[PDB]
Amino acid sequence: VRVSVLNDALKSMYNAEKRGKRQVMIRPSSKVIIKFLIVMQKHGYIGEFEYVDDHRSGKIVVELNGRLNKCGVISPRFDVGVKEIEGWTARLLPSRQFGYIVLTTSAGIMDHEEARRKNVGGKVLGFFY
Amino acid sequence: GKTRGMGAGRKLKTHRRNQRWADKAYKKSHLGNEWKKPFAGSSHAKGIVLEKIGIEAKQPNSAIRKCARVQLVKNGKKIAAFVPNDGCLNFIEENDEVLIAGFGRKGHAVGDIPGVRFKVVKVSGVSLLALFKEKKEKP
Amino acid sequence: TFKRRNGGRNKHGRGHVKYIRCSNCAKCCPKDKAIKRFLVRNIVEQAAVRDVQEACVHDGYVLPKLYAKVHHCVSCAIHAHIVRVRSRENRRNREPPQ
Amino acid sequence: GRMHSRGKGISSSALPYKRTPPSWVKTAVADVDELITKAAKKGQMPSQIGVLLRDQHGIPLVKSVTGSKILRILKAHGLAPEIPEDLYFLIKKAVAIRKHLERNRKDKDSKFRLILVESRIHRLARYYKRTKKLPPTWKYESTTASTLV
RNA sequence: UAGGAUAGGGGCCUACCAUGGUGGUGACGGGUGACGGAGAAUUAGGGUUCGAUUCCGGAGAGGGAGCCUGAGAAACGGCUACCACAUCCAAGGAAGGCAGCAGGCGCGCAAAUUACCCAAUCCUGACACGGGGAGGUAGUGACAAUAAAUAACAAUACCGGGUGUCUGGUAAUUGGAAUGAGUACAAUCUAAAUCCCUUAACGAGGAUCCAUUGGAGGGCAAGUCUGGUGCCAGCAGCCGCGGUAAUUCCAGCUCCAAUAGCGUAUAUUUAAGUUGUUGCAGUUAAAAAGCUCGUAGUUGGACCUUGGGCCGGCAUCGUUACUUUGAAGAAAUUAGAGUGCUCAAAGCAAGCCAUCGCUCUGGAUACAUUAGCAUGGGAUAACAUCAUAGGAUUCCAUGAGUAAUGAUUAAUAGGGACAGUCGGGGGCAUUCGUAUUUCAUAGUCAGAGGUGAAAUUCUUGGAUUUAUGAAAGACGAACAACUGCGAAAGCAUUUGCCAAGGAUGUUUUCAUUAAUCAAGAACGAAAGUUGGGGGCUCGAAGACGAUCAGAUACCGUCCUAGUCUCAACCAUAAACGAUGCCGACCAGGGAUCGGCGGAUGUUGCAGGACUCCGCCGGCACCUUAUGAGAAAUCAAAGUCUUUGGGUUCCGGGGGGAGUAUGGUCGCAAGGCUGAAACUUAAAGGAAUUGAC
Ligand SMILES: [K+]
Ligand SMILES: [K+]
Ligand SMILES: [K+]
Ligand SMILES: [Mg+2]
Ligand SMILES: [Mg+2]
Ligand SMILES: [Mg+2]
Ligand SMILES: [Mg+2]
Ligand SMILES: [Mg+2]
Ligand SMILES: [Mg+2]
Ligand SMILES: [Mg+2]
Ligand SMILES: [Mg+2]
Ligand SMILES: [Mg+2]
Ligand SMILES: [Mg+2]
Ligand SMILES: [Mg+2]
Ligand SMILES: [Mg+2]
Ligand SMILES: [Mg+2]
Ligand SMILES: [Mg+2]
Ligand SMILES: [Mg+2]
Ligand SMILES: [Mg+2]
Ligand SMILES: [Mg+2]
Ligand SMILES: [Mg+2]
Ligand SMILES: [Mg+2]
Ligand SMILES: [Mg+2]
Ligand SMILES: [Mg+2]
Ligand SMILES: [Mg+2]
Ligand SMILES: [Mg+2]
Ligand SMILES: [Mg+2]
Ligand SMILES: [Mg+2]
Ligand SMILES: [Mg+2]
Ligand SMILES: [Mg+2]
Ligand SMILES: [Mg+2]
Ligand SMILES: [Mg+2]
Repeated sequence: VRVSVLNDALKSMYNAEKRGKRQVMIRPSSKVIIKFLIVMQKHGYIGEFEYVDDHRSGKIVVELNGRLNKCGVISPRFDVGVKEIEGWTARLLPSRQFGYIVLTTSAGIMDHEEARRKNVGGKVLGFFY
Repeated sequence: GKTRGMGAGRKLKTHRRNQRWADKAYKKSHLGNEWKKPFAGSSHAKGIVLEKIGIEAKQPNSAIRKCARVQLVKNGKKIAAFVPNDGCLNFIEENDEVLIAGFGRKGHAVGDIPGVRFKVVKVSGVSLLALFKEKKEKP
Repeated sequence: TFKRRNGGRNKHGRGHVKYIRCSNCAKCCPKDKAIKRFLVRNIVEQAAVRDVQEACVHDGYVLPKLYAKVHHCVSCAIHAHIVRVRSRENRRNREPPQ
Repeated sequence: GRMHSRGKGISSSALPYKRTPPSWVKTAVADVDELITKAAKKGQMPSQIGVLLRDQHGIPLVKSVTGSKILRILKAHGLAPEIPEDLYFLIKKAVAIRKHLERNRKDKDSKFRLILVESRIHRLARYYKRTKKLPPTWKYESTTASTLV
């Protein structure tokens, strides 16, 4: 059964990205999916995306710009403090120069650099680079 | 495939605990049978030369390996120990005092010698190497 | 090493299929696996039809046909040249000859 | 897919986006309420009351015209059945299967279907107990089940 | 519950009463070559292994038990008894406890002096003062570890590189200088001695003041040198070497690696992504349970603050996980700041004007899982709380108000209902068919049968063959398909009945009810077992004929159990797609089955048959990677070092072996669970070239 809609969204988006598609459809939508997409768009890895209200769960149509190499969730959502971020950076990321890890801290959903800025920890949602 | 739940620590721990037994080395060490070997978990041992024997080397080799049937003094078991360094069978006599060691493969036959896992290191309190190189004489 | 995708038979979506018996050796072979042919021939051949034509009482008698569906096991079919051994690339060719 | 099969069929209904009832519906809430209550008096049930409303009386969806579901309406009026409809029909089917299987002891395919339907009955009963829709002392007794239906 | 006892709580014990307490979240029981911890080794990270030993806690004084004194002991360098040892003895008795220091025996692969002293650190006593095998000092000590000699320079002779000069290298050649290993006055060290540090005098040329341990085929740096041996002796961790020319054995020379260190054996860390949480595998290499149901466990759709800018009191409260900050946190060890012990491993010292002293000299700081305590955060998660209002808010001692009155939507999640269908899905009864065998009637006469060829067998009493008819049992051809149904096994003549099911259609209903599943259950080809019936054909066992060197086989004929059925057992198959189930995404194409929507123009007849388009569901098929893979190949076996959707089972080189034994189910045959000793360097998968 659909146990993690975030994984389905990220996997469909990555599969469409590898095939050179310019748009991708994500169903069902959710607030955490929207926040993850907002972070990715703010850092400049995707472009426009619009939520469509189907009165049941909503869909998302996302516009790709070819800049996204990989994006994927981490399951189960392990708990990381501020001192463990570096370790996870050495595991999920290509290099220390770029890449991003998404954390769902109690201050919201953000990237790992912002979490270090605010000195807060939380669980790991996924990653993208 | 694997159980990836965050609440599934017990399942993973128990599964690994069960599956460690298929390991050859782990099962060898944790079954406790290593104490029933002649050395009983000792690096060396001491013994009495019961007799001097020769064993034909396994095919395709062709030679006679000068071994020695000895009896350990710590438990009374009878084992065959190799005698290297040609001419060193002469130094060994009957009912003599020898120090035996493993052959090198940790309880496995070494070389073409059929079923020999020990080698003679000392005889009558003198090393075979010293007698072989004429550094020492048998007392 | 799997020589054939279908395993040498024609079974999909079912578990059991009743067998038949080879017409030469009477060996039980699954119905779909057996080499089945339908042979239709004159009762009397060309050397005989001429001599039976005038011997027939009336000219309106059409010569009767005979129809037989025969089944062969793989061994009998190969030994009788019903089906030969084909090359690796020609094995997949399911097109009937002519 | 199906809980007790290998099917993957997806046939179902598709409610319209417009939640408001259509303009041509000129039936007041009182008429719909009286019709539902009369049907419940006539031994009907919510699933087979909704279809009667949809077909004969031109009511596309009860939740639109009256603003509430059929079961909620019946419970507010106090005419709701003591047993939920789905459990009632599952129990009826199991009773029929047992009645047939009593005389056919070699029909070892209806025994398997009986096991399946009893498993579904028990799962539904457990769910209805968890939400206090059934008495906590409720229990599915096969011998006396037929008396219930 | 009430007492007793204890310093005190308490079934700690007594009387009475009740039937409770723990357990697949592993109780109970067993093993430990198990004292626990701080810690040790190796460590990219995670980890694996160890932890008798000097710091903390516990326990013991040969093995158990009992006790006195005392503030403190169930004390043993205290007593009493028993058991086991063992000591004198005048044979009546007496005295014992090194797992304290040293030493001895024994055990072993395995561990030093029966030395000196209270000088230091501290402890104890009436005590400044005695004492201390605690502790320190010397002796042995290649456990481990730090620094570091065994020669440097010039000339001459020889040989190289930038006719010539310079540079650079070798000579048991020639010179001089330098020095400590050693020896020793002496002082210093020290409780007293000794070692070190310092230093008179002596002390190096083959500077004999003499470097060793392993190797020289590959892995792996170094010889196809010489002599010996001749599948012998031997070497060889693995591959391998030696059979008269040995680069591998025995030696010489030469060379290589490490160097005052090296070799060997065991244990285990890495290597090992060959234990895989990070991070392995399961079509064919070992490894998906025959199939489905199913509790515990694990895992579970979406939805509810955003705009908002700025920037001492006083309550009474959903609970947690997570995350931040704080506190408390033994030292030693580890990381780490300072510091020139001559350096270093170390130590916690010291440094400076050249003092009748100073720097208040320093003697930092982290980490320290988990559990516990406290502060802030509320994103992500778990629990119950959610519509009979039994709801919230008012008035009425020192009943009327009251409000926005209170219910998220209905998942291309699931269940149930309904409608027309669909299927070789199931049970019961019933109907039909040719063939086979048997029998009955009738006809003719010489062979029939079977074989590569024959015989065993039948036959003038008529075999084989022909026609008619009856009976019996089994079996359902052709139609029949890269077609259908079923959880799988499996299911194929007609008709009636009975219950069930998928898919499709739906503006019907409920509202998370779900996925997978230890334990526990249904069903499970064929063969097999217990009885009853039936018993045509075929046919394990058996017999005979034939072939053959032989034939307990393949080929012929006759046949028993069986093959069919009813009531019970078994629980296995190449039970196969050698591919567990659920979910999402990612190429194209045509055909086909079921349902539905539309168009279409023909039927000796709206609808049915046919044609065209589309949607959902299913069995498959074809082409191609831009994918994967050891490849065969796979549109899933793809979306994997750019590794993580959920969940069950299961593999760890080949044998021994699915064997032994225990447990358990079965009437039995057997099924489920299931080792070890020992042996072995390969076994195996896919593809390639030859040979056959
Ligand atoms: K075939
Ligand atoms: K007490
Ligand atoms: K006292
Ligand atoms: Mg083959
Ligand atoms: Mg099917
Ligand atoms: Mg089958
Ligand atoms: Mg009391
Ligand atoms: Mg009592
Ligand atoms: Mg112990
Ligand atoms: Mg300890
Ligand atoms: Mg000690
Ligand atoms: Mg202690
Ligand atoms: Mg004690
Ligand atoms: Mg003792
Ligand atoms: Mg005592
Ligand atoms: Mg003592
Ligand atoms: Mg004591
Ligand atoms: Mg030692
Ligand atoms: Mg040599
Ligand atoms: Mg080399
Ligand atoms: Mg030679
Ligand atoms: Mg592996
Ligand atoms: Mg195989
Ligand atoms: Mg296999
Ligand atoms: Mg299977
Ligand atoms: Mg959720
Ligand atoms: Mg038929
Ligand atoms: Mg069909
Ligand atoms: Mg089970
Ligand atoms: Mg099996
Ligand atoms: Mg169709
Ligand atoms: Mg194995």
